[PDB]
Amino acid sequence: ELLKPRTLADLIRILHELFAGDEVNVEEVQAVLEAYESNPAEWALYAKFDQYRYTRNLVDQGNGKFNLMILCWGEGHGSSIHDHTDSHCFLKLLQGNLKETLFDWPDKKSNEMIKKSERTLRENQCAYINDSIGLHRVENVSHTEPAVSLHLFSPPFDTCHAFDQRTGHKNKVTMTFHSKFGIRTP
Ligand SMILES: N[C@@H](CCS)C(=O)O
Ligand SMILES: [Fe+3]
Repeated sequence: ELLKPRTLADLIRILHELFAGDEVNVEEVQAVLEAYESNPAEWALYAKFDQYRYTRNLVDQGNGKFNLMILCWGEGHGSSIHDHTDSHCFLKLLQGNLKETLFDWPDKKSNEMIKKSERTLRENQCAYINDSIGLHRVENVSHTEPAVSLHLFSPPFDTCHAFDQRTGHKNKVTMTFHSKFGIRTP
């Protein structure tokens, strides 16, 4: 029985319930993530920016089955084209806008990766992806507004691949946390 999260803290408790079992109900998780109305005061602690690239800020370690983090995107900051390591990825906008560009898994042959589609995620919207769906790139294309997003991954993962848009070639990346629980972690 899914209720509206009243606050970020509330959202986290609900996520522990949802992941209390071995199976994820994706539409339910996406629904509750969406239902949370972004309140900048609730997550300001986690919203730590870097001048040159986007940052990953851990919010909750989950119950072994997931974790939850906040990503902060300066003007013009974006990601690589990437996968999600056989895990669920949920992404919700907390501030600003992000452009999400979808790509298919590349064939063996070296080829331009052509955009399958793109969309603009606006404040409070929650997107979902997993490897069965495809790959994506996420970008703050604004010249004037920073962006902030909330990401839920299940199971947790700290590695993934980046794909070269010219060739489809992948490289394994290890991701780092800019902060954990509000604390900068160099
Ligand atoms: N999964 C990547 C990009 C956002 S979905 C990350 O953790 O930085
Ligand atoms: Fe992603």
